Amino acid sequence: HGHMQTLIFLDLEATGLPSSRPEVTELCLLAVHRRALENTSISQGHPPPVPRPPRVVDKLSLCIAPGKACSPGASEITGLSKAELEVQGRQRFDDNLAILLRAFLQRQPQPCCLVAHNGDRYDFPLLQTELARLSTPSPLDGTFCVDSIAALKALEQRKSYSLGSIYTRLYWQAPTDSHTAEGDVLTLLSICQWKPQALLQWVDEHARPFSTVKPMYGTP
Amino acid sequence: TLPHGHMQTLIFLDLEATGLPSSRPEVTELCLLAVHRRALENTSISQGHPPPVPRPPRVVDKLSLCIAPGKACSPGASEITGLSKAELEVQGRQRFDDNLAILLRAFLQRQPQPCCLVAHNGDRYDFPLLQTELARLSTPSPLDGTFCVDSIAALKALEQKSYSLGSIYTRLYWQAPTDSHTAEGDVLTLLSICQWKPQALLQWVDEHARPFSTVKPMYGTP
DNA sequence: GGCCCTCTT
DNA sequence: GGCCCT
Ligand SMILES: [Co+2]
Ligand SMILES: [Co+2]
Ligand SMILES: [Co+2]
Ligand SMILES: [Mg+2]
Ligand SMILES: [Mg+2]
Ligand SMILES: [Mg+2]
Ligand SMILES: [Mg+2]
Repeated sequence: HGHMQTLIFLDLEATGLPSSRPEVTELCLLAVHRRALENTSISQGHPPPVPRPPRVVDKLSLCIAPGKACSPGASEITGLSKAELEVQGRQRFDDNLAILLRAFLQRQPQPCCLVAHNGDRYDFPLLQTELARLSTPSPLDGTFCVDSIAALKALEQRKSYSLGSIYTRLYWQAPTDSHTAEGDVLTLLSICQWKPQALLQWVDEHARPFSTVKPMYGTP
Repeated sequence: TLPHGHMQTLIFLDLEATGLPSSRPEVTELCLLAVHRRALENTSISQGHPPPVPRPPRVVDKLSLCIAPGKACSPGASEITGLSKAELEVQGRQRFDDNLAILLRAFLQRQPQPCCLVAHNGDRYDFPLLQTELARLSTPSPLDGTFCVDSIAALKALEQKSYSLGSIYTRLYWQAPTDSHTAEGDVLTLLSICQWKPQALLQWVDEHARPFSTVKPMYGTP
């Protein structure tokens, strides 16, 4: 349990929204030691400048071929499609991907905590569903997770708690590369660099094992 | 298809208590106002800006009880509710006890089933508190088989801003509520807010009603 | 799809 | 009724 040593910012892109029984099309992890986060110094400004990511970070970004077509809306905003992913030789969500995730997580200082925007309702349940289809034991065993919407709400102290709304509320600039996995992870990181010590305290208190996350859907 | 069928009775509920959740509060007052769904189906459409406060239905069952808590009220609680443990006892009020459970069961039992409790911030206060108080008793729960919904969630859906009871009431009707922080007063205020868009409320309630047995107690007890 | 709706005394 | 995720 806490204190959490590493925060792993997570974002998934997929074929659609949960009622559609979606499948992952892109995945990004950005791992940062809690020290790098608290070391961030939001410079003077009105609006405050967007902080640079810490120098020392681990990053993984992967495109994934789904077993079903993206919804038109999902394709439009992500810039991905099943057809393009296939011709670019992307592989399905498979055992080897699970091995990659575990190895990546395992070289992070422990314990780790996944951080995703609306994670409790989307990213974590969806990820649980994808992993459940595999033969590998869950690569996220021992890993914790929190939802940054819950975090940001509690840290205050609004019309919207969407990723973009929060970012703009803080920095009054548009996020870049929205609805791309890496783009959204970097945006989330910038938000979480605003008041890192308060965030880390909240994370330490509210982090729960990823293994407690119920799958989005069950594929009986 | 509706998850639990039509809710035939809406039971507007409010509690007064010794304090707020972190204090392990105990109930000091309880009011139930039971209304057949038809009384809501029969409520007039709210027209005008502002509309008048809806007329309460003629046919209603009401229960309002003052209850001696097991601990003193916080000074803040006493100030706003006008109740204190000592004075409730001077007035000979009984504790939240087996008798009360039997009373509540009988009251609910002559309502058409199923019943759905409606309380403002009920999901985070009234329902968990009531669950805790009933859990203390050896008597079986009189609320098994009943459903519940939070009217904050309801009014947010219906309004499509503060969502305190008084704020909503004032926003809809341009009037100050009366007898705030009394159980019966707040129940009548709640009734009025829920009568604003009565057909839409009923549909939302039917869609979001959840079994009371799924409500987690506010706090644990020896 | 599931839960949240920051108020409650 | 819509968040909020795609
Ligand atoms: Co679409
Ligand atoms: Co009937
Ligand atoms: Co209506
Ligand atoms: Mg996302
Ligand atoms: Mg994204
Ligand atoms: Mg109340
Ligand atoms: Mg009250």
